[PDB]
Amino acid sequence: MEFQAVVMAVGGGSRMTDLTSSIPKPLLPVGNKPLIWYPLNLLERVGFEEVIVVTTRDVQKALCAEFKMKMKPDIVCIPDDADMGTADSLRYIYPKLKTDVLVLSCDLITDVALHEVVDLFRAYDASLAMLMRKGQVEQRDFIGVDSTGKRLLFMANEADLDEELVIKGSILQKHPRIRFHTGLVDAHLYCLKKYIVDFLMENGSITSIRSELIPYLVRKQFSSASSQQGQEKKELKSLDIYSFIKEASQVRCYVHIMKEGLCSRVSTLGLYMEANRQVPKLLSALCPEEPPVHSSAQIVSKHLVGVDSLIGPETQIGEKSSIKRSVIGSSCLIKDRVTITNCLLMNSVTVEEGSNIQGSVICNNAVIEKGADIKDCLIGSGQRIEAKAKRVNEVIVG
Amino acid sequence: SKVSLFSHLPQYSRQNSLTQFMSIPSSVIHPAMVRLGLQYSQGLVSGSNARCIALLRALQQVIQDYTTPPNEELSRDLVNKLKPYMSFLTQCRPLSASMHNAIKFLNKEITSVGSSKREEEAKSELRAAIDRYVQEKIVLAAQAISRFAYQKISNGDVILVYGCSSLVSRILQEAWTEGRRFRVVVVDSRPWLEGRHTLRSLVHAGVPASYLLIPAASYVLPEVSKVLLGAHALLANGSVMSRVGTAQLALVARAHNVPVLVCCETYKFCERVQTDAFVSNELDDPDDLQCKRGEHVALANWQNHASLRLLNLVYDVTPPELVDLVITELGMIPCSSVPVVLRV
Amino acid sequence: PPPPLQAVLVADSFDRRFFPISKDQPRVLLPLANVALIDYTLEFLTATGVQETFVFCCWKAAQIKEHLLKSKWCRPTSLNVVRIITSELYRSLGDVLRDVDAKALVRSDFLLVYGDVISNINITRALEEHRLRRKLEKNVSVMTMIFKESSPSHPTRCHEDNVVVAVDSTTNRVLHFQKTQGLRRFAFPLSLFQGSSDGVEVRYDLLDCHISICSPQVAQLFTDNFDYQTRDDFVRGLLVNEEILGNQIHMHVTAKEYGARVSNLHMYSAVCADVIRRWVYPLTPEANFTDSTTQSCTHSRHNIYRGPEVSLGHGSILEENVLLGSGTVIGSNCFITNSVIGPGCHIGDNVVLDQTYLWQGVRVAAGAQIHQSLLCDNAEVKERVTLKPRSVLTSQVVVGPNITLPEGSVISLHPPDAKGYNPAEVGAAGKGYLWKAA
Amino acid sequence: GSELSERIESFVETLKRGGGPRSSEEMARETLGLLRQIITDHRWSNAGELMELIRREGRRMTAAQPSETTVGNMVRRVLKIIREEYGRLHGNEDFSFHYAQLQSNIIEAINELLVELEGTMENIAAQALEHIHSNEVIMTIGFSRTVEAFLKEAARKRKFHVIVAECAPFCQGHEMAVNLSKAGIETTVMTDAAIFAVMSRVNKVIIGTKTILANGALRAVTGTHTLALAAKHHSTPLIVCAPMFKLSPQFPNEEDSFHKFVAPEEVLPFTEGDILEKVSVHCPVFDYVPPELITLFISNIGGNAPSYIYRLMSELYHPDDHVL
Repeated sequence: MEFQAVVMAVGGGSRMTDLTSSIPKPLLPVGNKPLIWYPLNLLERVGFEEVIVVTTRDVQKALCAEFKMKMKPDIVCIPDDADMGTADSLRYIYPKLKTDVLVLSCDLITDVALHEVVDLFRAYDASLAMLMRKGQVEQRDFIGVDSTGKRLLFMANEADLDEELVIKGSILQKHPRIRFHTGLVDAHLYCLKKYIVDFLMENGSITSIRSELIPYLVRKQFSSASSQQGQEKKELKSLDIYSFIKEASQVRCYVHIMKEGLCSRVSTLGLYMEANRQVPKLLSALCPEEPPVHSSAQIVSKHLVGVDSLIGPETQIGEKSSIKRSVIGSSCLIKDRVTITNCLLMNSVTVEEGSNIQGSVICNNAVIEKGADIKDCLIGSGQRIEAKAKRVNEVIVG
Repeated sequence: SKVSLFSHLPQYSRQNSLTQFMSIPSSVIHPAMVRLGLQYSQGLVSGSNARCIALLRALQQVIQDYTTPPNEELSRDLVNKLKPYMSFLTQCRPLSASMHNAIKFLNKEITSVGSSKREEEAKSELRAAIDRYVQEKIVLAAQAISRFAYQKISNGDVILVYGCSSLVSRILQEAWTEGRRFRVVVVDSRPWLEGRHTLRSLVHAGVPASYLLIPAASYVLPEVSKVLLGAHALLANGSVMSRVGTAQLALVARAHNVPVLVCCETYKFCERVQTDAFVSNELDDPDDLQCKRGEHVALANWQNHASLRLLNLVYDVTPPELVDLVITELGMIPCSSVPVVLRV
Repeated sequence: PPPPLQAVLVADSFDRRFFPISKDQPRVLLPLANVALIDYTLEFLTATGVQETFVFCCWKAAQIKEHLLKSKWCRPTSLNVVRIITSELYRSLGDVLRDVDAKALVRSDFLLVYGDVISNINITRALEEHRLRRKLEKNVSVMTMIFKESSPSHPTRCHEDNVVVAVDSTTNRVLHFQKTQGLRRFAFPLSLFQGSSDGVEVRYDLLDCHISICSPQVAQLFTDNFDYQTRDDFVRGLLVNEEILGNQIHMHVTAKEYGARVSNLHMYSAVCADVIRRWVYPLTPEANFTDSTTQSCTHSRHNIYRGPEVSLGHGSILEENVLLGSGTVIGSNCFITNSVIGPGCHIGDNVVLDQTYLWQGVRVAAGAQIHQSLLCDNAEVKERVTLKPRSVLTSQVVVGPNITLPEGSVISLHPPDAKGYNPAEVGAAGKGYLWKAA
Repeated sequence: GSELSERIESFVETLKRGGGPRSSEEMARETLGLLRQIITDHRWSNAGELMELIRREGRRMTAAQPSETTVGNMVRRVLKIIREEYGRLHGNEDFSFHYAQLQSNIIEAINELLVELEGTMENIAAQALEHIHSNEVIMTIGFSRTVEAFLKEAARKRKFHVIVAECAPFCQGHEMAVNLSKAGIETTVMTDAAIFAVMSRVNKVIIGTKTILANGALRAVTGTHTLALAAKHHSTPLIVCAPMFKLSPQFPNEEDSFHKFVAPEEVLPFTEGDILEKVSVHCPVFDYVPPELITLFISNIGGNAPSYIYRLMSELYHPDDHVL
């Protein structure tokens, strides 16, 4: 009755080329579990009892009611034949929205408690409170915070900037000193109130919230009857937000950042292996009753194992199958004298004897051959494998 | 690590946040009041005036969203439901006498409600009663008090004030606007330093003013002509409870032959009795006492030393023998006549 | 230990912002709070341990010489040695720097100061930091600017001196330095942010004091470039040219001391007001740090200072913040507040003085009202005169009776360009000219 | 000659520009050493030249810093010693007759005075066992070394509790709190404003002082006066611990030079520049206390009433040298 959670997962990105389409984006394999199970479980950890998620018909078919978690998901079938954006989708679900909203994206994984950001939203009646993680070229963005490092004051991107940045000579007379940050990574945790969606109902120019909503909001939160009116339109700007907010300098923005911990969104193929490598550490405390190897897996080589060696169900193993912190899915056949280091595997992978795989990835219906000296790849689906070859920079096309 | 003298009184810190131990979608406690309790530990404290207004607003909002139980009436259900709420609010920070009187009045109003009316009618009646209470008991009383006190200010006077209080600032601004000329002296004390609010307000108004600290109070009393003070509560025997340091000012002013005036409303009259400026007080965070010396900050890691305690009181009590006049919405009376008149 | 600390003093303004008055008297000899404007700088230098000082003066250097020869700093018991060098070829700071480099005076880190600076700042910590920085590295830092923390709304921040500065957070190093005069927007190059990682700090809440700690290397940089003439040009050239050059410039900010420089009337009024109210504690009117037998005071309540042999009439009222010289005579039923009066002045009856400054030898007739004015040496005012705010009267001028000057009036003894006297301008029996405008 | 002038100038300049980490004992020792040095050199004919020179130097050093009083006390004591020696050597007061043993007698007398001065704090501390008893509460304000020694001497046998006021804005009570905590004594620190609230549970008040006047009045730190009044409201005894060189033959006639004022930076910071143009701030340092609020005086001789003080004055300074 106070917060409505909206989970967004429609469409992938340029870095994904064979995952978001062939496999459902929410159900991509990390830690032998679907990725969307990670944020959703967090929503069930705090105590949320209403989750609204929009997705396509294919994901709905792949989902139905297959999970046995207490939340009752409310799936709305978005039109698949669209180039939809955040603003348009939140425009769609507007009649079902009554209270403040909490937008989240499935690609995000973090371990930080949300009590801090919600406390910041509650205490200072802020319009919004986003999240940024310390950076770990694409027109680097610069954000300027005040001395206390809690209130956003400036934000810009290098895309429209040519060689310099300009600051109006009125901000400094109210905030004498500001601090700039360049290396940061955004997180989709926009905790905005009910008035913002009502304001954007009558304005159709905005299509993506990340690159269109926050810049205008932070630009307008500072100026007043002077500058934005003295130096520079209710009937032209479609009933501007200042005229909207009439309740008991009304728009204020705040941002929290943290320096230690893990918080990242898997939208690049590079971060995939860091994710699937570090997720067992989270799973050790998250689910302390999950063995590293599935119970119903046909294990033979129980002494050549490194760290955890995640293994799916019904997975036949061969003797002398050396493994070093590798990932293995379900229904995988493994023969003898096979060595695997820091590699990923998932459902229905067959392996011949005498193989050697180093830092690679394997897709569905892949048959490994004897004497295969593999050094980094991703491996296509429904294709057999030959000896040697494979590279990290020269990844196999198939 | 409390003082053995103040062992009974509880000591709390400002960094033991209680919000970590319940769900973000709060269901045990109404979210608006959770926000209010969170804000209680940051600010929104001014002479139990803003706090009472905020509490009444939150109570009105809570009453707005209510459902009548099928096998119960409003009178018992609401009363039984409200107890954990202000119990948790008390857990956040100790209350004040004005809030106790307000909640007593609200409970009395709730009990008297009959079952003939509908739920909506009862809700509207309760909202109207609360609005009437806040309108009658605060604003008009302040206007009447200002009108009464306008007659005790003359040209060429020097008035002394202490701390921050809305009533005194309102009185002084109204008197200056009415066309009278005088000047003011402000006295401040560590560690809150709340006199700067009054100093800024007076400077913006256009009144000459001077500023200084409490220990030099005996230096400037030969020039002063009147002393004007606010209050937080009024005890049965006629004593006045205020921020720590008021009794010192009263004593030194009495020693220098200067009259003392106290301003208060009639809804802060308490039924407690106290005979000394001790015993029933409230402690605060001791870490605020650390002086920002810049270099070699003393008292750092004060818990390391074996025997070392820091004391931080909030209140004190002034006996009625040091007060010459009390101004309320009913008029001006001597201090010792307070209980006989107001008790009714 | 390093050789004794040395200082360089510039006693020439090279400016025209004080030139309805500086025809007669040089700037450094102007009286502030009945004390010359050069004693404050010398006392400030002495109090910090400086053991040797050089003085350069060109314009009307004879008066400066004769004044310095009678001061207490030229006595044999003084711990600071004063040396006087005079010439008629100096035109800017660059010429002075070239001359001192040619004569090879400095041997180590030294100080460089103008002629009108009021402060009570100790230097030892900044000196130690500079020495450590130049010891760990080699000839990297060649300057250490000094600033004071202040808000952007104080009355001691003239529009002609406001600056905006961009610094590195970890080590105090100036990356950008811009002056803001008539600009409504501030711009910074993008190369700063990408060079660093977690700080490009931008500050607008600093007050400049024109105090520097310079190594000898600076002198060389003032000889190779023959176009440099001020400190701003040097700073901008060093910051722009980043091939090798001088490597870096550093900054130091104080928070619990005082420091300012006088350059116009607004600064003069602000500094005088701050000095009267004991904002520079060790240097106060009653302290008598000049040990002159003709200047003494007795502090009283409400910040009132009285000298020796001062007569007061009946009914006179002094409000607060008043300085009276020696031999001053006051009439009856007056009203003086926030004023400074020099030695040897006569005042009639029924006079109102507010935020006004009068120097020695000024006589004022009865029945007058003055507000926010400056009167120079040996002036006179007749009866029935009312001066509106922002009025200036130079030396020897007279104003006739039954007149009322408008706001901003300026009157000097010299002709408007340097004829009779207009009875409408200077009143009846008035001797002077109306300069008009600033 | 040159060395003497350099030392005099250094002393005067140190006096004028505030000072340093110097206690009263060090100041007295330096003044006595300088006076002995000026006596030794700067050859004089008879007593008159010596008296005139000493008086001139004393007037100069006194006008250097009015709020410092030990220098004048030492000067007057030396003058009285010179008078006594001249009276002894000699058989219509005239100081022109010439002798040869005068300087040696003066020098040995000054040496005896220094020896007496060195052994002072121990004598005061030796009486701590007759006033402090077990299970008692003692109040104090500020930071004084004499009180610290007085408490530490008696702490070796009995146990008690001490409450210290912070004495804003310099806040030097923290140092004494830490020092007493290190010695193993219960302590409590609180702000100034709570003096009257806790006075009802105090058994004794012990303080120090900066100067003692002829009639028994006190010149102490800012917060002392109110502290004296509240105690009188409960008839709680008040005790002052001070040596004998803090006594001056002055009276409280004019208070223009009594208090000492400093920069208003300590009270209101400079970062409030919007409103600093219309507000006046005053920061006094010292404070006057009448003699009716003092119970007992403890020194290196014993306990005395405030009335006895006058007598001591009459046997310490000649009436002629009251005004230099």
